[PDB]
Amino acid sequence: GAMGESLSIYKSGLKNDFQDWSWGEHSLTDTTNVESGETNSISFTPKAYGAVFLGCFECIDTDTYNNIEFDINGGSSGAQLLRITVVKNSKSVGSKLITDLNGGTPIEANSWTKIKASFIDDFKVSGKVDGIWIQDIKGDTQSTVYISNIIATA
Repeated sequence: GAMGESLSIYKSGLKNDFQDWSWGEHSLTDTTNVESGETNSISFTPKAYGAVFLGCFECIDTDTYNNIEFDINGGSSGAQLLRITVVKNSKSVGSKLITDLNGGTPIEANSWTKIKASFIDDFKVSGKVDGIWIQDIKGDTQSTVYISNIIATA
């Protein structure tokens, strides 16, 4: 009813027709660091500017969902340097630093952090969005991160 809409993208596996277009090293079925109540996470070892990229052509209309959200675990080290990018019209149209999205704090090691980004507020993007990616920006290898509960929200 009046409860705002949500669209799951990954909840212990891909949902709602989203597609794995990732080019970095990752697994969609990591079972070593899972949130309570889930069975799998995406594991991602950020390196060589790889990224986890979840795609669904024009599936997210900002007239229905204001934000993109995910839970991230910083693994052994935390504090990974990552860029979160939104894709519209088959091109990247906006990016944000994960530390920025986390209020200026580097993501904590060994524990799960909610990451919220607003399409208009954070990416200055509106209309139909084709996907989101989480990209390594260090090149040099970073400790493995875990991603869970990817969801589009009003």
